[PDB]
Parts: sequence; structure tokens; C-alpha cells
Amino acid sequence: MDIYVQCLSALIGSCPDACVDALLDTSVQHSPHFDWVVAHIGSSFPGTIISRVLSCGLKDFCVHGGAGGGAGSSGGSSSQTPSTDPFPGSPAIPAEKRVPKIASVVGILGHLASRHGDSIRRELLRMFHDSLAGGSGGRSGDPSLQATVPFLLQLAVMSPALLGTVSGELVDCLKPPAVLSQLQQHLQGFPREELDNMLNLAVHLVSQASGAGAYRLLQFLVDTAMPASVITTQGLAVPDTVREACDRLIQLLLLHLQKLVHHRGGSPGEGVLGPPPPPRLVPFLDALKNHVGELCGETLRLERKRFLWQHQLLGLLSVYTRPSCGPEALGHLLSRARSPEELSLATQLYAGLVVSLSGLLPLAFRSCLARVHAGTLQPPFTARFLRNLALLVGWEQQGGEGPAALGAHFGESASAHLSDLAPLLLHPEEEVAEAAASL
Amino acid sequence: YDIPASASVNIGQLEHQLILSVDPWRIRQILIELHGMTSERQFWTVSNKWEVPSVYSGVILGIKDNLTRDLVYILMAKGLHCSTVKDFSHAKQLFAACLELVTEFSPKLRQVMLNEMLLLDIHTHEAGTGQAGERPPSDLISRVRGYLEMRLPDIPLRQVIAEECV
Repeated sequence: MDIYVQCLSALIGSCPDACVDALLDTSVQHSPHFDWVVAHIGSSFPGTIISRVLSCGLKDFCVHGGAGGGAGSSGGSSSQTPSTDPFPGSPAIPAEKRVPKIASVVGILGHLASRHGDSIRRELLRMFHDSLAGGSGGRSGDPSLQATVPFLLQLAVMSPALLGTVSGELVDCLKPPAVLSQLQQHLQGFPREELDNMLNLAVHLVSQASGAGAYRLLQFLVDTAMPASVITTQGLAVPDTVREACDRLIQLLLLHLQKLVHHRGGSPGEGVLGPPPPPRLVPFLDALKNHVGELCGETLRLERKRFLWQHQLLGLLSVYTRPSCGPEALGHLLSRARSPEELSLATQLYAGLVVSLSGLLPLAFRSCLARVHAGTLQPPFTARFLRNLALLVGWEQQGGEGPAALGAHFGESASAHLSDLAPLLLHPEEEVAEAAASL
Repeated sequence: YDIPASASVNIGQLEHQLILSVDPWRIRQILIELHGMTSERQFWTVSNKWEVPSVYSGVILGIKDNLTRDLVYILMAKGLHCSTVKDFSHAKQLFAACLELVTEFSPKLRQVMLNEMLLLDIHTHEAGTGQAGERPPSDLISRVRGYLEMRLPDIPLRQVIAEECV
């Protein structure tokens, strides 16, 4: 009976014929009468292992889905555990298309838990076949992208609890993130405030140089991922590294080293990508594209070394993105700049952008002056910007080695942009009028 | 930071300094030390921003020695970028050191480099001397006249250079 039903299902899967429709209906009627989840799972498992590697069939798939739905309607915890075990044991062709075909919330949660356990065992055993099975289970869970945030949160909570298997669980979670492109990146960044950070520091202390290499790979993955809240991720990283807000000095040093490694990886990503092939999009960079201005705000707020780090980050971001955001960054920094150290920061980033690109001063002047003549750019900001230009053109009129090394030609740039400056002379704000008069 | 205790990030810092570098001798030292402490790999593909025209790129990449071809590649790319930025001082320095680099190499390559001399001198006299230049020294004028009147070997002439000198 069961063998005949499996043969009919395989024949329907191979040849699309209607000769197995009545047999499938009779099998579905017999299975509901039996009300055996174990028998339904047993009929589904050999049937899938045959007619998923043989050929795809709609009627056989519907019959297997009905049997799995009956098995899931029954309780069957041990049946679902043996069904998950037979599915990993026979991962032939559409095993992922068969196991995740239930599309139930409880079944998907159980499959995710079983895949997490299989991946943990794979990371513990360091076996290639077990790692491939765990990756297949993770890919099956990723295609069923209904709700994986609670499973990821449970996995992260379980990993920070231990110290011995914590490094292996973290490596398995990082590899699954490297395969699934870090879907819950914001959720991963948000929870580890101080206690998970201390637990991870203890786990890394218990780990070894292999753990250090895994941490470097995870830093590379985090740099090549996390488009959701790149600003929040960078703010969490920089306060824990430069501001020394981390609970452990070793954790702060590791954060600083990871920031340096991410900067180096982005720089190789920016430059060593290749001139003949098209460049690859960086999620972190094109997510910070919308928050370029606030990064300039932190840089002007001038932390210990975070301002240097964000200076390099803004430079590499400007090199990376195609409109190059150089006029925007220069205009924002000149608008909110008030002292020669920020002016020197402007000159240094200009030096980077002028050995990188061209047109920076004309683009910056048109952008900033258009924003001035618009409704934005409040009188204090524009007074600061105009008088910063006055200091720059004065320095370039003087200067003997500075402007000679960094020839910016502010004089010819503003001489091109003379025409719009007369309304700034007649501007009703006295400071704006004075700055325009000086310029 | 210096001495980063890892070869990969040391290479990254060194190539970042190489990109930032303007002195041709310092570029030569950095690239020769990188070739020493790495394998025989080309390193101009550490910066995709450096643009070379393909016609000159073929003959600049038709060099057997990876070190010499990488040195001359970075030199002419950085100098062409400086010429676009109108930085004729550093451009003249880089192209001069490229001249003493290519004098050992092929007459075809150094004749292309002499056409680069001609174009750089034209642009330098156009911008550095200003539009109010009262009189060219006419040595470069005689050089342009002689080059245009000879046009002899199979050097790939650039129409940009031709229209500039005309």
C-alpha cells in the first residue's frame, strides 16, 4: 500500500500524468483515517527522497504537503525530530524544497532549531560534510524568511552564556551570517550593550589565535554587511574604542583593531577592486552616504582619535561613491568649522581628494552658495563659512610652502564665483556682511 | 600605526602611503620594497582610480619586468592626474624621474615619453606662465615645429597633443 503510493507519487513526479490522482486521494483519505503523524512523516520522507531527486511533480508535491500538514497538525515532537534527522541524513537535491515545504510557523521554528543544533555540532566537529549540512539548513531557513529574528536572538543569548563552546557558537553564527548576508544586523548590533560584550571578551580570552582569525573574518563580514543602521553600528563601535566606554580595556583595544582592519579592508575594497571590472557596492558605505553630514559633525566635535578615524572614513567614502560627496563634505565642514585645526582637517581631506579626483572647489562652491541662497544655511553657519573662506584666501595669498604643496587656488575659485557675493554684501546680517566684505 | 605586526595590514598601509605619495623617488622606494616583500604581482591594481589610455597602456604593459612596468605605470598615471589637476611642478618631477627610468628602456617608449614632455611643457606654459605671457622662450616652439615636421616613426600620436600644439 505505502510502496504502491510511493511508486505512484514517483511516477506522477517523473511523468506529469493523472493516473496517480485517485491513488493520491485514496492515500490522503487513508492517512487522515489512520491519524498517525509518524506514518505520515514516513510516507513523506522516502517519497521526498525519491521524487525530489528524480523529478518535480505538482500532484506528488501536493500529496506530500498534505501528509506533512497532517503530521504537523498532530503533535509529533519525536516525529518532527526524526523527520528533521532523516531530512539531514538524505540531503539529496530538493531536500530543502521538501523539508521547508510545510511553511508552518511551529514547523519552521523547529526546523530552525534543528538547523542551529546541526550547525553547532558542525562547528564543534569541524567536519566538511556537517558544515555543508548546516549551511544547507541555514539556506533553507533563509528562503523561509518569515521570522528569524527571535531564533537569532536565542542563538546569541545561548552563545554569550558559555565560555568554552562560545567561540565555536560565535564562529558558526558568523559563518551563517557570511552566508545569509547578515539579515538581522541591526538586531545583532543593538543587544550587546555591556553584558554580552563582557561575556564575548571572556570568550575571546578563553579562545586562541584561531578565535582571533575568526574575529578578523567577522569584522570583514560586518564591514561588508550591515546596511540597516550603519550610523548606529559605527556609533556603537567608535564610543567603545576611542571614547573608551567599553567595559574592558582588552575589548576597547580589540574594537580599535577591528576598526583599523575594517578601514584597511574598505581601502582595499575601494582601490584594489580593479579598474577593468566594475566595483562592488559596499553596504556600510552607501548606508553612511545618507549620514555623511553627521559624520562631519562628529569629526568637528573632535574626539581623541575618532576624529582621525572618521576623517579617513570620510576620505575613503568620498573616493568610493560615484558623485564622490566631496563638495558636500567640504561644504558641511566649512559651514560648521570655526578654528584652524578644523581648517587644517579640511586641507588634509582636500589633499586626499585632490590626489584622488578633481573639480572639488568649483563643485563645493556652487553647492554651498546655492544652499546659502536657498532657505537653509542660517546666518551663523554662513558667516562661519564665508569667514573660513576669507582665512583660506588670506593664507593662500600668503603661505610659502603650504599652498605650494597644496595648490588649491581659492583665489581663482572665488574669482569665478564673484557674481553672487554682492547680495551677501547687502545681506541684512551684519556678520555675513562683514565676512563677505573681507572675502 | 607603524609596525602593525601583520603583513596584510602592513601592505595596506604601505599602498595607502604609495597612493598618497607625490615624490617619484619615494614612490620608487615604496614599490620596490613592496615587490621585495611580496611575490611577482602587479600592484597598480591597488588603485582603480589611476587611469591610463589604452593605446599607451599596451606599450606600457608590454614590459617583461613587473617592477619596471609597475614603476613606470604609477609614475605616468600619477603625473597625468597631476596634469589634469594642473600641478606642473610635481608633474614635471614625476615625468622627469620617468624619463630617467625609460632612458634605459625602448626608444619607442621614451619617444612617447618625449611627447608627454611636449604636452606637459605646452600646458605649463599655458597655465603657469599665465595667459598674460609676453613671449614664449621659443625653444619648445622649435621642438614642436621639429616634431610636427618629422612625424617619422610608428609612435602612436595623440590627436589631443596634435590639436594642442596646433
